[PDB]
Amino acid sequence: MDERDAIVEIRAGTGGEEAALFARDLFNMYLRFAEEMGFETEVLDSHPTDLGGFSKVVFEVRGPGAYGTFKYESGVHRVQRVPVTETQGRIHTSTATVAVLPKAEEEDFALNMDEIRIDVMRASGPGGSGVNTTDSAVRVVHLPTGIMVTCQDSRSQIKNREKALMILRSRLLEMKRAEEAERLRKTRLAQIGTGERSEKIRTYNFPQSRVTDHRIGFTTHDLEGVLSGHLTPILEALKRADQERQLAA
Amino acid sequence: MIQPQTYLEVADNTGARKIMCIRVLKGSNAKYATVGDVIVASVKEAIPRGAVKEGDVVKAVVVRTKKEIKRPDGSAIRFDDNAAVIINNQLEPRGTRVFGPVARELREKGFMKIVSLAPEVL
RNA sequence: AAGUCUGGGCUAAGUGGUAAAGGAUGUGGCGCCGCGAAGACAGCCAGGAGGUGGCUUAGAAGCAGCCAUCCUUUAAAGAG
RNA sequence: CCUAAGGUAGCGAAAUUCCUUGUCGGGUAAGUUCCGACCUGCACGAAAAGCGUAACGACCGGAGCGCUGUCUCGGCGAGGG
RNA sequence: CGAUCAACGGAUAAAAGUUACCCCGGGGAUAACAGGCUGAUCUCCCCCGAGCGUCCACAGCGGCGGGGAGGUUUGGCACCUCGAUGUCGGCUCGUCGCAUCCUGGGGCUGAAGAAGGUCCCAAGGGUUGGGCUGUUCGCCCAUUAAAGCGGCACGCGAGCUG
RNA sequence: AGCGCCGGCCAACUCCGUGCCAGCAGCCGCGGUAAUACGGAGGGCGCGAGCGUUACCCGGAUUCACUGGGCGUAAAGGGC
RNA sequence: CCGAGGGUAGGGCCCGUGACUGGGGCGAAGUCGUAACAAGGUAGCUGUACCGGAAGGUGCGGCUGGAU
RNA sequence: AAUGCUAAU
RNA sequence: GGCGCGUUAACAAAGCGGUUAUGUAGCGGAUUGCAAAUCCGUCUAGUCCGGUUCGACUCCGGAACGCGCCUCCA
Ligand SMILES: [K+]
Ligand SMILES: [Mg+2]
Ligand SMILES: [Mg+2]
Ligand SMILES: [Mg+2]
Ligand SMILES: [Mg+2]
Ligand SMILES: [Mg+2]
Ligand SMILES: [Mg+2]
Ligand SMILES: [Mg+2]
Ligand SMILES: [Mg+2]
Ligand SMILES: [Mg+2]
Ligand SMILES: [Mg+2]
Ligand SMILES: [Mg+2]
Ligand SMILES: [Mg+2]
Ligand SMILES: [Mg+2]
Ligand SMILES: [Mg+2]
Ligand SMILES: [Mg+2]
Ligand SMILES: [Mg+2]
Ligand SMILES: [Mg+2]
Ligand SMILES: [Mg+2]
Ligand SMILES: [Mg+2]
Ligand SMILES: [Mg+2]
Ligand SMILES: [Mg+2]
Ligand SMILES: [Mg+2]
Ligand SMILES: [Mg+2]
Ligand SMILES: [Mg+2]
Ligand SMILES: [Mg+2]
Ligand SMILES: [Mg+2]
Ligand SMILES: [Mg+2]
Ligand SMILES: [Mg+2]
Ligand SMILES: [Mg+2]
Ligand SMILES: [Mg+2]
Ligand SMILES: [Mg+2]
Ligand SMILES: [Mg+2]
Ligand SMILES: [Mg+2]
Ligand SMILES: [Mg+2]
Ligand SMILES: [Mg+2]
Ligand SMILES: [Mg+2]
Ligand SMILES: [Mg+2]
Ligand SMILES: [Mg+2]
Ligand SMILES: [Mg+2]
Ligand SMILES: [Mg+2]
Ligand SMILES: [Mg+2]
Ligand SMILES: [Mg+2]
Ligand SMILES: [Mg+2]
Ligand SMILES: [Mg+2]
Ligand SMILES: [Mg+2]
Ligand SMILES: [Mg+2]
Ligand SMILES: [Mg+2]
Ligand SMILES: [Mg+2]
Ligand SMILES: [Mg+2]
Ligand SMILES: [Mg+2]
Ligand SMILES: [Mg+2]
Ligand SMILES: [Mg+2]
Ligand SMILES: [Mg+2]
Ligand SMILES: [Mg+2]
Ligand SMILES: [Mg+2]
Ligand SMILES: [Mg+2]
Ligand SMILES: [Mg+2]
Ligand SMILES: [Mg+2]
Ligand SMILES: [Mg+2]
Ligand SMILES: [Mg+2]
Ligand SMILES: [Mg+2]
Ligand SMILES: [Mg+2]
Ligand SMILES: [Mg+2]
Ligand SMILES: [Mg+2]
Ligand SMILES: [Mg+2]
Ligand SMILES: [Mg+2]
Ligand SMILES: [Mg+2]
Ligand SMILES: [Mg+2]
Ligand SMILES: [Mg+2]
Ligand SMILES: [Mg+2]
Ligand SMILES: [Mg+2]
Ligand SMILES: [Mg+2]
Ligand SMILES: [Mg+2]
Ligand SMILES: [Mg+2]
Ligand SMILES: [Mg+2]
Ligand SMILES: [Mg+2]
Ligand SMILES: [Mg+2]
Ligand SMILES: [Mg+2]
Ligand SMILES: [Mg+2]
Ligand SMILES: [Mg+2]
Ligand SMILES: [Mg+2]
Ligand SMILES: [Mg+2]
Ligand SMILES: [Mg+2]
Ligand SMILES: [Mg+2]
Ligand SMILES: [Mg+2]
Ligand SMILES: [Mg+2]
Ligand SMILES: [Mg+2]
Ligand SMILES: [Mg+2]
Ligand SMILES: [Mg+2]
Ligand SMILES: [Mg+2]
Ligand SMILES: [Mg+2]
Ligand SMILES: [Mg+2]
Ligand SMILES: [Mg+2]
Ligand SMILES: [Mg+2]
Ligand SMILES: [Mg+2]
Ligand SMILES: [Mg+2]
Ligand SMILES: [Mg+2]
Ligand SMILES: [Mg+2]
Ligand SMILES: [Mg+2]
Ligand SMILES: [Mg+2]
Ligand SMILES: [Mg+2]
Ligand SMILES: [Mg+2]
Ligand SMILES: [Mg+2]
Ligand SMILES: [Mg+2]
Ligand SMILES: [Mg+2]
Ligand SMILES: [Mg+2]
Ligand SMILES: [Mg+2]
Ligand SMILES: [Mg+2]
Ligand SMILES: [Mg+2]
Ligand SMILES: [Mg+2]
Ligand SMILES: [Mg+2]
Ligand SMILES: [Mg+2]
Ligand SMILES: [Mg+2]
Ligand SMILES: [Mg+2]
Ligand SMILES: [Mg+2]
Ligand SMILES: [Mg+2]
Ligand SMILES: [Mg+2]
Ligand SMILES: [Mg+2]
Ligand SMILES: [Mg+2]
Ligand SMILES: [Mg+2]
Ligand SMILES: [Mg+2]
Ligand SMILES: [Mg+2]
Ligand SMILES: [Mg+2]
Ligand SMILES: [Mg+2]
Ligand SMILES: [Mg+2]
Ligand SMILES: [Mg+2]
Ligand SMILES: [Mg+2]
Ligand SMILES: [Mg+2]
Ligand SMILES: [Mg+2]
Ligand SMILES: [Mg+2]
Ligand SMILES: [Mg+2]
Ligand SMILES: [Mg+2]
Ligand SMILES: [Mg+2]
Ligand SMILES: [Mg+2]
Ligand SMILES: [Mg+2]
Ligand SMILES: [Mg+2]
Ligand SMILES: [Mg+2]
Ligand SMILES: [Mg+2]
Ligand SMILES: [Mg+2]
Ligand SMILES: [Mg+2]
Ligand SMILES: [Mg+2]
Ligand SMILES: [Mg+2]
Ligand SMILES: [Mg+2]
Ligand SMILES: [Mg+2]
Ligand SMILES: [Mg+2]
Ligand SMILES: [Mg+2]
Ligand SMILES: [Mg+2]
Ligand SMILES: [Mg+2]
Ligand SMILES: [Mg+2]
Ligand SMILES: [Mg+2]
Ligand SMILES: [Mg+2]
Ligand SMILES: [Mg+2]
Ligand SMILES: [Mg+2]
Ligand SMILES: [Mg+2]
Ligand SMILES: [Mg+2]
Ligand SMILES: [Mg+2]
Ligand SMILES: [Mg+2]
Ligand SMILES: [Mg+2]
Ligand SMILES: [Mg+2]
Ligand SMILES: [Mg+2]
Ligand SMILES: [Mg+2]
Ligand SMILES: [Mg+2]
Ligand SMILES: [Mg+2]
Ligand SMILES: [Mg+2]
Ligand SMILES: [Mg+2]
Ligand SMILES: [Mg+2]
Ligand SMILES: [Mg+2]
Ligand SMILES: [Mg+2]
Ligand SMILES: [Mg+2]
Ligand SMILES: [Mg+2]
Ligand SMILES: [Mg+2]
Ligand SMILES: [Mg+2]
Ligand SMILES: [Mg+2]
Ligand SMILES: [Mg+2]
Ligand SMILES: [Mg+2]
Ligand SMILES: [Mg+2]
Repeated sequence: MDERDAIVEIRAGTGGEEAALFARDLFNMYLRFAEEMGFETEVLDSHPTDLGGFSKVVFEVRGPGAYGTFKYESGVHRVQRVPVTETQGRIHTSTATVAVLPKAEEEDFALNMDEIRIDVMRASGPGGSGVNTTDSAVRVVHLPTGIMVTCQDSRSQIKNREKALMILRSRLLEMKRAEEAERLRKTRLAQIGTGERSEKIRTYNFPQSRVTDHRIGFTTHDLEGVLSGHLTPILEALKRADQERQLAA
Repeated sequence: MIQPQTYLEVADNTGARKIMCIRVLKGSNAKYATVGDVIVASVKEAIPRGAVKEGDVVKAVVVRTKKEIKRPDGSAIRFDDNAAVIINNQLEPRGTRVFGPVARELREKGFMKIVSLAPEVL
């Protein structure tokens, strides 16, 4: 929801070291823009380039209403300029990718023993008169999923029931942590895509001091101000077409 | 007298050659199937490009048995093999032709289309 | 083996003759205030209304959730 | 950081894998076994040899065909008791 | 004066393992099976009524806590049995309990009908065949009115299997 | 009266919009804010009850060479 | 007797398909190095052999399509 | 001795 | 569960009852067309709780966490 704290992932796209340099240009843009909006920023993952850029930078935006504003910057951002890494004064079209995500909880995972069945039974293998007559072997079933764990590592039904429940949780936890990864992944590829020059959401053309946002048909010429944080123009212009979009029917 | 494991020839053109009985669909625990009784079977042998294929779990009605069938007029009939026509859940045949004779019992048990398509009814 | 012994009382569950939180117009007995022929309690005969909803709601308008629950014909009628 | 040096080729859920009936594929109507793969090998590994190998085996697995009183499910008959 | 004779009343100046190749003398003075006592564990049933259930605590549910029953499991204890109480599973043969899987009879339903849910009465009878595994248990296939859970030395080896 | 075409091959050019987007394409290549190469327009070229596209055959291909090719280093002398 | 064809059993060739596996082509950006083209900074290339994350390195012989 | 330099006439 | 070991900064990893560990990173500077390599400088610490002591990262006890080994005759 638009009121949650958000997490911005800026990755470097097509363009090599200049892509990483432009990635840093996006990075300082959002940090400064955030500070002007009140939101706190903390970096979590940075991968700098010795030329000053970032292969990838992940930072959170801590403030009431971060996903409301920053959500509009998810996509491929196109730069066109004469790179500092170019020697023959050429204009290279490079790109960066920015992913914006709602900050996840953590949500402690616990077994609901009412959807868990525990079977006890005689074990297998050695043990003489003991193994013959002892219900030391444990099964544990997560009844909704059906996934089970068995254990007869010890001679104690209690130590075995404990080791089996512990494993059932650890396994269920991984299944839960993995369906989320799929969600976190399909969602990123809905924003970043391949990172190509096309799929662009907004071009920053330095030779013509222009910044165009191709979704709404908006362009300004305050490029120095855009790349410094004064993004509030384009956001409002985006919000407008979004409200004009919500017109039924 | 057909039971689980019993192999039956297939007297239709579904492409099935041999079905192996796996259930007598007669109440809770019928031991044997005779003429007119539906069984469940898996298709053990078939021919290429037919409707049914090796491995399907189909239904079928027994049409010919090697154990003689007895009759109220004191006679009895005996066939050289165990045969079945593969059917659908509404008890209708799934092929379009029935090969060989069939027991007249099938008439009195609702299998007219099978009795119709059969070349001889004994 | 020795009382179908005497006198007073309780129990109706064969309780006696196997159990707990807890539930109960079981039964008996003590209390303590309360209301009554300023006609009580029960039943029955009515009045049981009106401005009509107040935030919320397309109706929620006496009869979802929130706000406090104003007053008159009065013998009393609650915005219930 | 440590060690005397940090498992090479080959092989691997194995006569070795605890979690385990791992996972995927095959076979079956259905396969904790089996076969083929994968490799986070609890706890393979190179003459206490490693990986293969035609032939051989009253060795030990898995499957099909044939055929059966093993079985559904028992019946009768013979002789010695 | 010389003792971590520290196993500290200190066996020698001087001493570690292993036995499924094992042995004898003993013990139910003491473990593993079963029984017994107990009932933490296990199974079942209640009390309370926060909250859910559009509305509505109680159709179906029941936070935090509370009280019990049973004697299938895992334990505690070490009381008969160590001059022997044969131990898993299967097979065979049953019999009992009822906290009932089906079938019979009911009340409530968030029960239109059909089909369910839930609880009450009820133990007469019934409660299938297969794949995997030594398995019990469990999964799966195909059915079924249903494919019940327990006790009987985890029933039953002077009945069989192994 | 329509259809194809107007960067070069190849006959036929200008204005607007677009801005490596949308698109063009047989090859070489066009398009990233002054595009005869995209789209439309005016004009032009070619054919005309037809004009284009696709598939295939032969040609261009002396690029399987009989006509009519090659093998030191371009593909190509067999290790002897 | 022959005989369409049906059945049985064992071979041959071909096509599709298969967990997994092997490399190959491709890519306006990634990671590690820098083997080759200058004597490419150890002349290169070569057949083979052994070894190595990788390009490669080294041994033996060969070639000049090698510099000064 | 001494490594590297992406991508738009 | 028993027994043993540990917990230090960005990471890895040491000594120590009072006190610049160290390596590599990171930061400032140089060199370089630029990046590295290189050179000159530089810097961030001891898991919680309770003890002992003048003073505890250091010693004693407990907790959490991680590692190692054992869990056998039935
Ligand atoms: K032993
Ligand atoms: Mg990264
Ligand atoms: Mg350059
Ligand atoms: Mg339970
Ligand atoms: Mg056991
Ligand atoms: Mg076993
Ligand atoms: Mg043993
Ligand atoms: Mg026991
Ligand atoms: Mg047939
Ligand atoms: Mg077929
Ligand atoms: Mg088959
Ligand atoms: Mg098949
Ligand atoms: Mg048919
Ligand atoms: Mg036939
Ligand atoms: Mg009397
Ligand atoms: Mg008297
Ligand atoms: Mg009573
Ligand atoms: Mg009594
Ligand atoms: Mg009583
Ligand atoms: Mg009571
Ligand atoms: Mg009382
Ligand atoms: Mg090893
Ligand atoms: Mg080595
Ligand atoms: Mg080697
Ligand atoms: Mg290896
Ligand atoms: Mg393996
Ligand atoms: Mg396996
Ligand atoms: Mg192996
Ligand atoms: Mg092993
Ligand atoms: Mg295993
Ligand atoms: Mg195992
Ligand atoms: Mg399985
Ligand atoms: Mg399969
Ligand atoms: Mg087959
Ligand atoms: Mg499988
Ligand atoms: Mg088997
Ligand atoms: Mg295998
Ligand atoms: Mg694995
Ligand atoms: Mg070995
Ligand atoms: Mg050795
Ligand atoms: Mg060995
Ligand atoms: Mg050796
Ligand atoms: Mg050997
Ligand atoms: Mg081998
Ligand atoms: Mg060989
Ligand atoms: Mg061999
Ligand atoms: Mg062999
Ligand atoms: Mg042999
Ligand atoms: Mg042998
Ligand atoms: Mg021999
Ligand atoms: Mg067979
Ligand atoms: Mg066989
Ligand atoms: Mg067979
Ligand atoms: Mg017999
Ligand atoms: Mg006999
Ligand atoms: Mg006799
Ligand atoms: Mg000592
Ligand atoms: Mg002593
Ligand atoms: Mg001593
Ligand atoms: Mg003393
Ligand atoms: Mg002495
Ligand atoms: Mg001495
Ligand atoms: Mg001694
Ligand atoms: Mg000894
Ligand atoms: Mg011994
Ligand atoms: Mg031994
Ligand atoms: Mg031995
Ligand atoms: Mg011996
Ligand atoms: Mg002996
Ligand atoms: Mg002896
Ligand atoms: Mg002995
Ligand atoms: Mg003895
Ligand atoms: Mg003795
Ligand atoms: Mg004694
Ligand atoms: Mg005793
Ligand atoms: Mg003693
Ligand atoms: Mg004992
Ligand atoms: Mg015991
Ligand atoms: Mg004992
Ligand atoms: Mg015990
Ligand atoms: Mg016993
Ligand atoms: Mg005992
Ligand atoms: Mg006893
Ligand atoms: Mg109890
Ligand atoms: Mg008790
Ligand atoms: Mg309890
Ligand atoms: Mg109760
Ligand atoms: Mg209640
Ligand atoms: Mg509610
Ligand atoms: Mg209600
Ligand atoms: Mg509860
Ligand atoms: Mg209690
Ligand atoms: Mg109790
Ligand atoms: Mg209790
Ligand atoms: Mg309890
Ligand atoms: Mg008991
Ligand atoms: Mg008992
Ligand atoms: Mg014990
Ligand atoms: Mg016990
Ligand atoms: Mg005692
Ligand atoms: Mg004994
Ligand atoms: Mg005796
Ligand atoms: Mg005796
Ligand atoms: Mg004896
Ligand atoms: Mg005896
Ligand atoms: Mg009852
Ligand atoms: Mg009933
Ligand atoms: Mg009923
Ligand atoms: Mg009912
Ligand atoms: Mg009904
Ligand atoms: Mg009820
Ligand atoms: Mg009954
Ligand atoms: Mg079986
Ligand atoms: Mg089988
Ligand atoms: Mg089983
Ligand atoms: Mg099992
Ligand atoms: Mg029913
Ligand atoms: Mg059912
Ligand atoms: Mg069954
Ligand atoms: Mg029983
Ligand atoms: Mg027993
Ligand atoms: Mg039993
Ligand atoms: Mg027994
Ligand atoms: Mg007995
Ligand atoms: Mg025996
Ligand atoms: Mg037995
Ligand atoms: Mg006996
Ligand atoms: Mg006996
Ligand atoms: Mg006996
Ligand atoms: Mg044995
Ligand atoms: Mg044996
Ligand atoms: Mg044209
Ligand atoms: Mg032309
Ligand atoms: Mg021209
Ligand atoms: Mg065109
Ligand atoms: Mg542009
Ligand atoms: Mg323009
Ligand atoms: Mg231009
Ligand atoms: Mg233009
Ligand atoms: Mg053109
Ligand atoms: Mg044009
Ligand atoms: Mg041609
Ligand atoms: Mg030609
Ligand atoms: Mg050619
Ligand atoms: Mg010629
Ligand atoms: Mg030529
Ligand atoms: Mg030559
Ligand atoms: Mg012939
Ligand atoms: Mg023929
Ligand atoms: Mg024929
Ligand atoms: Mg093939
Ligand atoms: Mg090089
Ligand atoms: Mg070289
Ligand atoms: Mg160089
Ligand atoms: Mg070099
Ligand atoms: Mg070189
Ligand atoms: Mg030199
Ligand atoms: Mg060489
Ligand atoms: Mg070397
Ligand atoms: Mg170097
Ligand atoms: Mg590099
Ligand atoms: Mg490179
Ligand atoms: Mg370049
Ligand atoms: Mg330390
Ligand atoms: Mg550390
Ligand atoms: Mg050190
Ligand atoms: Mg030290
Ligand atoms: Mg200090
Ligand atoms: Mg310093
Ligand atoms: Mg330092
Ligand atoms: Mg520096
Ligand atoms: Mg520099
Ligand atoms: Mg302290
Ligand atoms: Mg202190
Ligand atoms: Mg500390
Ligand atoms: Mg401590
Ligand atoms: Mg031992």
